Amino acid sequence: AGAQDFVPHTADLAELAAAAGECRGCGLYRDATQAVFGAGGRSARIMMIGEQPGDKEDLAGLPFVGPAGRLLDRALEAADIDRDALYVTNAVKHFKFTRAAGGKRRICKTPSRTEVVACRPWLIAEMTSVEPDVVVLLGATAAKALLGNDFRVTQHRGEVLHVDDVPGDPALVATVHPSSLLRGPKEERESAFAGLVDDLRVAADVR
Ligand code: SF4
Repeated sequence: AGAQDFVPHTADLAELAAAAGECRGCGLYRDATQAVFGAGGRSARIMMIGEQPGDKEDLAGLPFVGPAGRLLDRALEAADIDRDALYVTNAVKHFKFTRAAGGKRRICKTPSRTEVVACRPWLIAEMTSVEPDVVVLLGATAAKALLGNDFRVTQHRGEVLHVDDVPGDPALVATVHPSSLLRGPKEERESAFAGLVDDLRVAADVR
């Protein structure tokens, strides 16, 4: 059942994170430095979920510490959301990567659907533990983990969604991943930043 047996029977986030350090639910634990669990407390009303820890996250032991995390910090501030009141995590908790000759960083490789399904028990334990009012899904992998493998982030922008098989029926808001707004023509990046702010504001408004 993937990571299921590695998940202990607790809602204590420090205990879950320690256990995630021992997970072998898929092959990704082998080459990753460490498991990167979510950060934040169980009082959090807003949960945010990216794809996976990237290069910086793999070594920091924390989510959203890179350029993508800093852009998200700028978006959250513009949306009047405090990052300390958020629970932030990723669909899979081990960095999947390769290197290219001459590169300046390790390159993220897309988790397969199998890896996403294997690791989802941790996501479920996190949601059980935090009981968020709203889940922001940042990018396609995270959105598909909860909304199904055919889901298209691009076709449901700014929509409050609810699926039946999700812990605590929280509202779900699927949006672009902060990494997508780092490059491109200035006017498209600025339009996209506004869209992300809008989606974050939709999520924060959820009753
Ligand atoms: S990615 Fe998830 S399921 Fe795979 S080894 Fe890491 S914690 Fe376990």
